[PDB]
Amino acid sequence: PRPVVLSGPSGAGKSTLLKRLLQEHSGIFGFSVSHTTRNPRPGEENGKDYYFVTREVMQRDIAAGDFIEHAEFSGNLYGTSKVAVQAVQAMNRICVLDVDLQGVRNIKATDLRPIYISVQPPSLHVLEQRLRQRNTETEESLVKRLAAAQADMESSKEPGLFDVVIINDSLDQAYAELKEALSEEIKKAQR
Ligand SMILES: Nc1nc2c(ncn2[C@@H]2O[C@H](COP(=O)(O)OP(=O)(O)O)[C@@H](O)[C@H]2O)c(=O)[nH]1
Ligand SMILES: Nc1ncnc2c1ncn2[C@@H]1O[C@H](COP(=O)(O)OP(=O)(O)O)[C@@H](O)[C@H]1O
Repeated sequence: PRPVVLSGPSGAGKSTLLKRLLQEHSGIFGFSVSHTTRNPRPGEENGKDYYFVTREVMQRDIAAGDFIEHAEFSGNLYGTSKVAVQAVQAMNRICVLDVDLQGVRNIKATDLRPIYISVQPPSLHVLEQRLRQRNTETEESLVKRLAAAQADMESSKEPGLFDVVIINDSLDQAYAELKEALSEEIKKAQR
């Protein structure tokens, strides 16, 4: 099977859909634990949700070639390390990655050759509402999210960028569509 890249706007439901997929199919899928320089949100665990490091550690890691890709997003650094992807492969699991649009384009030139899935909100208004209920960003950081989010929604319609686009209105339906898009991936892994 192939690795899986989830991309979409901030708050459209990338994390929520992925977290469920990793519970139902914990034997099939493995999460790529990115590095980030942003502060952990309550409930996030180092080594599970992210590798939480300072900017000095992240830059020294970049200088050492640790990362398949890395991008700056809303004043913080994020990156997919080779070590993170190899950890999933050494477990005999399909690697699932959660990256922004920059990561998608970055990954499009690596040897990962993954499936690309875009998770989109029903409207940009609903996306702002979902981010407000989250309340993990300041209004200065919140405003920057919507600027980057509109670029994601526009690039979702690019002819050869994403393999599957999923509108997250109902989690039951969106996860049902996520499983349907990964049926071939699951079938190959299980054989
Ligand atoms: N390129 C890249 N992007 C990432 C990585 N990890 C996270 N991102 C993206 O950076 C953005 C910041 O996400 P986050 O801080 O968790 O806020 P949230 O997506 O709104 O929950 C998200 O849209 C992720 O898709 C990474 O390792 N590489
Ligand atoms: N289907 C949905 N309907 C309503 N709200 C949602 C839905 N999916 C996610 N949300 C809300 O939006 C936010 C989603 O954040 P997250 O799952 O981290 O998405 P992303 O990883 O794309 O930022 C959460 O605060 C959640 O409460």
